[PDB]
Amino acid sequence: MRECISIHVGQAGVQIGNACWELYCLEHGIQPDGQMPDSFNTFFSETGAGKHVPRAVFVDLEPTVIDEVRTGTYRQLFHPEQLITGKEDAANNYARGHYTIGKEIIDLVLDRIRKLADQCTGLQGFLVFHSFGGGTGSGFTSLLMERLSVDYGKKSKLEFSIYPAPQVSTAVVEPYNSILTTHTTLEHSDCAFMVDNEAIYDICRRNLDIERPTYTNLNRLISQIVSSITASLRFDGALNVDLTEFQTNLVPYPRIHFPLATYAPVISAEKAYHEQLSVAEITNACFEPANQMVKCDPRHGKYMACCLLYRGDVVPKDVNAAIATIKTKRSIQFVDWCPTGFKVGINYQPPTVVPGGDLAKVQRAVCMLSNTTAIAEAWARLDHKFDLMYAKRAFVHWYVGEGMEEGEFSEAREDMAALEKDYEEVGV
Amino acid sequence: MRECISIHVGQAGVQIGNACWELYCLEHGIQPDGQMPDSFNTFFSETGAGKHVPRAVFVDLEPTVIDEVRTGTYRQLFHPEQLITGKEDAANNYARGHYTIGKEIIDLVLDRIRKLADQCTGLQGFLVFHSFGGGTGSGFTSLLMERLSVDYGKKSKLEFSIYPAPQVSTAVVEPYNSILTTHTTLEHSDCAFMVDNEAIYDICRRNLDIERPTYTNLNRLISQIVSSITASLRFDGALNVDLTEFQTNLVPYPRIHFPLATYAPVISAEKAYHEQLSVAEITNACFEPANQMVKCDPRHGKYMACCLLYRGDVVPKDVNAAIATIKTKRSIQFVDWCPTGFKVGINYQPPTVVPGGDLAKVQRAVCMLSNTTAIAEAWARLDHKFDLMYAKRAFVHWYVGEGMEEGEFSEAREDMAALEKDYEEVGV
Amino acid sequence: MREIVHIQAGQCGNQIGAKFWEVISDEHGIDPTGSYHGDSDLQLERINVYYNEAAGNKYVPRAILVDLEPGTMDSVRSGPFGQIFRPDNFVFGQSGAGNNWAKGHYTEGAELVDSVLDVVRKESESCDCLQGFQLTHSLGGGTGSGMGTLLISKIREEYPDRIMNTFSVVPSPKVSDTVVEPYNATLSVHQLVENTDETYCIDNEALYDICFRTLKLTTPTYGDLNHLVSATMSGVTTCLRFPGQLNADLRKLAVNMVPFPRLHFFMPGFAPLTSRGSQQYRALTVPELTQQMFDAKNMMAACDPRHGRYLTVAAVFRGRMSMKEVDEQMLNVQNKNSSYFVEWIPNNVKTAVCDIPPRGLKMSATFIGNSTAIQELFKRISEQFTAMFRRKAFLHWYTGEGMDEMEFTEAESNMNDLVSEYQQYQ
Amino acid sequence: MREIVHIQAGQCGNQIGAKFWEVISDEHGIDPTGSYHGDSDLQLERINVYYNEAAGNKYVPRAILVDLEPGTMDSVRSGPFGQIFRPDNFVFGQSGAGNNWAKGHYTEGAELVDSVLDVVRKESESCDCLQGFQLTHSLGGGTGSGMGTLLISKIREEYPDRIMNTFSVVPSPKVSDTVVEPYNATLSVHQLVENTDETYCIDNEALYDICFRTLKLTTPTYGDLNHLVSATMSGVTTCLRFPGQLNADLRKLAVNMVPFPRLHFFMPGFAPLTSRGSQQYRALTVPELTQQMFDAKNMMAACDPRHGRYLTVAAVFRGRMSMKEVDEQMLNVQNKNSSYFVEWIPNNVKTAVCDIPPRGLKMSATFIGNSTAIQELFKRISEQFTAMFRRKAFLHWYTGEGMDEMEFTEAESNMNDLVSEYQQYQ
Ligand SMILES: Nc1nc2c(ncn2[C@@H]2O[C@H](COP(=O)(O)OP(=O)(O)OP(=O)(O)O)[C@@H](O)[C@H]2O)c(=O)[nH]1
Ligand SMILES: Nc1nc2c(ncn2[C@@H]2O[C@H](COP(=O)(O)OP(=O)(O)OP(=O)(O)O)[C@@H](O)[C@H]2O)c(=O)[nH]1
Ligand SMILES: Nc1nc2c(ncn2[C@@H]2O[C@H](COP(=O)(O)OP(=O)(O)O)[C@@H](O)[C@H]2O)c(=O)[nH]1
Ligand SMILES: Nc1nc2c(ncn2[C@@H]2O[C@H](COP(=O)(O)OP(=O)(O)O)[C@@H](O)[C@H]2O)c(=O)[nH]1
Ligand SMILES: [Mg+2]
Ligand SMILES: [Mg+2]
Repeated sequence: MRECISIHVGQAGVQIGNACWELYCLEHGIQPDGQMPDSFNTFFSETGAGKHVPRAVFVDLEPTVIDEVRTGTYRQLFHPEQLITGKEDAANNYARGHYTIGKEIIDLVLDRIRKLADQCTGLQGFLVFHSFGGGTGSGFTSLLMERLSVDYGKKSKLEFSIYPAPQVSTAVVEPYNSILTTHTTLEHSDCAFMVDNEAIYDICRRNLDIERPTYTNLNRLISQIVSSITASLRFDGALNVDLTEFQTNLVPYPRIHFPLATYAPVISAEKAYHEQLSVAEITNACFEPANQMVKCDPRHGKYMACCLLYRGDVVPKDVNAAIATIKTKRSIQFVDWCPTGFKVGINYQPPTVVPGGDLAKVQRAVCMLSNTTAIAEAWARLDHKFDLMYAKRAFVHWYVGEGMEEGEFSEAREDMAALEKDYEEVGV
Repeated sequence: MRECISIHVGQAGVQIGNACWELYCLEHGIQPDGQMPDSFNTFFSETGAGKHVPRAVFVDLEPTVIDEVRTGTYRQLFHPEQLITGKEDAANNYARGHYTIGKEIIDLVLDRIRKLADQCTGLQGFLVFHSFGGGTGSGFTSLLMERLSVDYGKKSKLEFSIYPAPQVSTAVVEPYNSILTTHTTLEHSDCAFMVDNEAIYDICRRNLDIERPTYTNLNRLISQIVSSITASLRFDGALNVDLTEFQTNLVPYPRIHFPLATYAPVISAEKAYHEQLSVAEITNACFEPANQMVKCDPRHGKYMACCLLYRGDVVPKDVNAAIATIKTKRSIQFVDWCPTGFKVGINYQPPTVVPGGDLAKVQRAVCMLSNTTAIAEAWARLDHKFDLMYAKRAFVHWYVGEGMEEGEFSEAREDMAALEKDYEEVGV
Repeated sequence: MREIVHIQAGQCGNQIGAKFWEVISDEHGIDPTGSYHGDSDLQLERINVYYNEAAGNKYVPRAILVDLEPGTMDSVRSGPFGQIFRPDNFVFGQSGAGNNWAKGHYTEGAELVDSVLDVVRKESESCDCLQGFQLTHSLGGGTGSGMGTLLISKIREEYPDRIMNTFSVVPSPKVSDTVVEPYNATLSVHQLVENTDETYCIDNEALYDICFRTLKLTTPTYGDLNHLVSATMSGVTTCLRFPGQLNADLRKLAVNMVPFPRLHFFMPGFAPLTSRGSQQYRALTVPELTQQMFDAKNMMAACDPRHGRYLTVAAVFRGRMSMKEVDEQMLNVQNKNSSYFVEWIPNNVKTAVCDIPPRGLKMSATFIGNSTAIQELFKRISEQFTAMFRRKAFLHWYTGEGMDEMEFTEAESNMNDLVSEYQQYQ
Repeated sequence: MREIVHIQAGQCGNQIGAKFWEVISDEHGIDPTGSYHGDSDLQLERINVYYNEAAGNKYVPRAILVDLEPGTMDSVRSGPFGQIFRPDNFVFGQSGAGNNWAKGHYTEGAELVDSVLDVVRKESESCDCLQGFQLTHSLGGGTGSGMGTLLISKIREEYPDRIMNTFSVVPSPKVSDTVVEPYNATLSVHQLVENTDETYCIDNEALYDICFRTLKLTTPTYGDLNHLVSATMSGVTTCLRFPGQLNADLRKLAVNMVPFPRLHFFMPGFAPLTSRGSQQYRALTVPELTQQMFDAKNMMAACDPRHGRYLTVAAVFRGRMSMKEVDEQMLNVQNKNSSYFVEWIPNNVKTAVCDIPPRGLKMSATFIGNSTAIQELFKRISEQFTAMFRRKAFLHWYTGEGMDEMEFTEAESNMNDLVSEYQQYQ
């Protein structure tokens, strides 16, 4: 009836998608072959007899990562034409992604998206998974975003983004890419849910007792959050919230569209047994900074909108009580222009857990989407990083080679300065 | 009751006929010996007891290609006297086909045709299969066409033509031949269905995932279209369209008689499983340029008449809906003098598939016959090609040797210029 | 005592016709062999209106089947009820008309028409007192349109004092099934305005809508569409075939509903129509029926009756009913929707009641509306035709068959005149 | 003789509505299939007030279900009693409103509203004498609030002389379930003050409190909360559906309780309410009921009635009771708590008694208070709205849907005016 299209861009996007789709399959009892021996229809189309196909598009500019999907366990799950690969990667270069390499494959991907949309009766919108730092995740994604807005426009667009960490980082040009994609995507995205790999690592180590978390673990964790977000569409609940809701409830001004995700409880079977995981207790967990999925200081910021999505054996009254308690707590401060800061979703289905996963089976969970002036701090460091490198024109030539102009960088800088100013001003 | 005579001229014609007849046999359960252990009677005559003979004539000016038919799997299927061969070929020379070599065998073939017609109670007309580029396919065919008109006249004549591609081509003199046959056949043909080998190759590669398509594959693909066209005569359907219909519904002015064929869906067993091949989806496929069987740009032209022949598990309402949707789509434009641009046929029999073929078994198919001002572009390039070569009188002497006069070339040029002018003027 | 002669022309005509015949057989308790296996004596009392008794207690439709192609005939003969028809009443050509009115009317049809006329004459001469003729066909093809039209005229010449009825499936607004549809339709209309006493305007689009929205039919078939038409036809002749409290036959209806000779194009409707699921959640009362009747969603012509005014409405009710209720409700509707009824014909509604309901139901209704909104349909065709003629498109296909341009112009003129007339009364 | 038309808008509206319907069915002895399996003839005598008889001794709610999303509808249809509803009375969109009043009222809702209006019109026209309309919805969302409000206005235009009743679940003081709640509520209120005859102010917070403190419910469910609301609704219409000693219907209550047109926001209450344990340790007498009624802990609005004054109170009693006792007790309470009753309306209490008690109980009571303390609620919303507007927060979500700032200002003005009016009388 009402359907959701998932787009997975670049390595990070693709890998996250792999997790998410697996989780979905597990949850709806769909086998890796597409067979199952009816709300799942929002995510899976049905073909002929006893086969189900994800409403998904996977894109990468190199073949290697998607080649694993097409040779792996879930090779039969996806339709070949929805797994799109080029030949040469974007090489951590926004320009290659947005112009030189991306312009060769974008039309094809758009056609696929259009075809997907033709099979929808009540398209809710798009979920796009991508990194900010990679050349395809940035450059290609911005290109795709802009295109989507023209073709569709009014339909809601949601981004899941691996935000770069303060200390830990892989790429050298990552700041440049992050700024540039932010500039170009800002006017085209309705809401973007950031997460941070550092934070997820720490949580894994501290809360799950995992010595050595791998990217797979992180992906799995991400998948849970995604499931929480989309459970309101994929199941029936007491009080529920669709994809069109979030943008209205979490974005007070058009440019300030960066809410952050937090999941609770994330605990092993060791510490699960020795704990009464009540609604109040889980809720409280979410408002303490060590459990949050972006490295950043909320204690140094103020909350503007908070959305709480509960799942499983949960009753309204206790949730309400918990919210009241949170409100009472002086150390959790909300901006003065927002007396009503909570949006609450409650769904009946407990979180399903992947066999051989790190997480224990729980009666209840919560996914909080929170919008905070603390994001300004994060932006600032990134800006500073950008500024240093540009002061020496370090790496700038590469970008120019691929058709980008120096003036674009300046523009991007300016826009980020504006954004940070806006963030500051909302606070006061 | 109502019968159809097939004529297969030259190599290309003969090979296409081989495919088509095989397909027919498969569809009606006729063995390669003519036996079957009653609508098929429109295509097969019945002799004595438990034998069926195609209402077909095969003609070539050299023995080699037909010698394969007379020694092959279906040697017993055809009556020896309906497989007609000369000794020397037309050597890619229209003049040899039309005059020098053709005038030796034409009378014989006409007699055979007359004999075939004597066994018909309600002759609908003729289907002629031939290339534009070969000396026999051109020169002989034009001769035969003219003759047919005199002997019969009022009966409908339909051509299936391998139109030469823009880039890819085999013969060097191909443009000369194409122009000349067009000139001479124009006033004698009621409707001619063009196809292009380049386009079929691309479709095979792109849609069927075939690395290396052979002529056989192309022939098989062509056969399907032919079956679609004639299924209305060979089976009983919901809403059906005979051979006499097309000429009325697709030809708005006598000279503008070149509609183009498109088939859908053409897909392997890989991509068949992971797709709900609905009526709307197949119909939509037909109006996108990459799936069409002539290399040419409809987006740069306008549609004048469109005929859609559906086959298999298809219901009127959905077809109607699809047509409405197509009409709504701004990128598919029809000329302003034609508010009703659709002719629709619906037949109950799903497409039958040849064992060991490239195509998957489908519940539904569609064959579109579309008439478009985009054919003008195709004509133009050909004209240009002709013009260059004639500027130097390149190859002209050969034609002269076989009795052709230079003035004939001029006349042909003039007629093509007229045709292109007409095409342009219809558009405005 | 009174007799009806049935004619079926072309593909559409034959296919609807077969369904109609089946329906009639069911109603009168006659099986596919021609033998009566009914129960009620009312079923047989007026069986002679549609059936000739061919001895050995067997009944045969007074039906003539005509086509320029034999395929349709073959399909019919092989169908369920194909065996009830008289073999000599199938009159088929060999050529076909190729969706060309000219061929149907002047060429192929001309060759075959004499035979059909002869058959018709024979049929008439056996029957004691012919009320008249009902022809089923399309206007958009070549056979039903060109040959059917020709047949009408010839019939009229012989039998100028008998009633001439047509059930014509007309070109829809949204989607066209032929390219030359406007030409074929227009020419047919030209002949129809002058030579028929009434024409029931059936539109496939409307039928589809009904199937989808009212009948809740995921995948309607052409057969299903035809069924509705058949039902309507049955409703229209019910007073000739069964008793009643107030009876109206074809002539009575015509006189009530046609105030000026040219204005005889009806929008038919049928009620009730419910899904399998929604059968439980409504009561079978007259009010519901009335509501269904007076509703744009239930009209079998692709025209909104609220875009014009009703000149006359004939309502034909079947089942055991209170006449008072009917009278009240017809009054009430008129009072309510005064603006949709022409003000200079007081009491715009004619009512008839037949005691015998159709099988499986307790109560049914058939609606015939003569609405000035039908002009819209005519206008749309007319515009299209004019456009086509502006570029002389496809004209050589018709002129090649001996037709002259002048005829086309004449047809156009008539069409325009009709719409003007409709407008004037509106 | 008299008829009520029920409308349900949005998630909350639908969910309460279903419960209400279930309750009604139980009361009248109708099962989930639509068939009557009751015993007392009193149960069926006035069944037509809420149910249409759809033949085959089956009954169907005069209920219209509206939402911009189909999920809720699906949930309802699949529920226990989902099958009693008329399938054609479910009117759903595909998009949703995303907790945006603008979408509900001007955009998505606008597209869908016509259909719902048509359905309503049809319902009205079948019913002989409509008393009026009851709408269940929230003010805090987009559908129930924006589309529901739109529906009200449209209904009023058609039927200006019929009674317009709403059961509105309003934003609580402690915790908000949406961020834009104050906007949605405010706009809804603006329309409600001008277009409804009465509004029952239900607060979820109050319900929760009741469940916890009075019902002793460790884990209340939204269903349980809804049940209370349903019961209240049932209590409110009891005199239309059963006999009594002194009878008051919707109009009588309205005239008694609304002294000035704008002051029609009631605090409803229901009595008795006891735990499983505390059932034994109290006697079922009128005094106890009275006590329960006149108590802040038993009010379904999050407002302390002792912080204002009662303009009017309507008490509706069910069961076999001594009228004298009732009269005495109502007098006595007034005497006792003179300070909480406005001094310029002598005899502030209206009493009605219905002989038929609800099932499982011997005796019940429903309270409707028109208290000037409701102003507090309005004030709290108003302040919030003003604050939000000061920073233009979230405004682009509404202006993007075509709304202008001026409308917001107007709404604010109305809100303030209402509170001023309330204060004046206090
Ligand atoms: N959470 C998570 N992050 C990832 C994963 N893979 C890569 N990343 C992060 O993504 C960023 C690197 O971007 P990639 O996605 O590898 O690059 P890409 O999108 O393929 O872009 P190019 O290869 O430059 O075309 C770094 O911040 C990585 O830490 C993954 O599986 N999970
Ligand atoms: N589709 C298809 N095209 C063919 C086939 N054989 C030849 N052609 C095309 O036909 C054209 C060459 O003409 P032919 O039919 O071989 O020549 P011909 O008709 O025998 O004439 P002559 O040999 O000159 O007497 C070229 O455009 C070929 O690509 C075939 O089996 N299938
Ligand atoms: N209602 C109905 N319409 C049909 C049927 N078959 C064809 N038509 C319509 O008839 C028109 C085509 O004309 P047709 O009668 O086939 O051509 P003809 O044989 O030359 O008269 C189109 O408008 C079709 O939609 C049918 O079985 N039922
Ligand atoms: N009493 C009650 N309130 C509800 C229920 N469901 C949602 N609500 C309330 O309705 C408000 C949310 O509005 P909702 O009706 O879901 O949004 P809409 O669908 O856009 O109108 C919140 O104040 C919820 O507390 C329910 O089942 N019962
Ligand atoms: Mg990569
Ligand atoms: Mg050759």
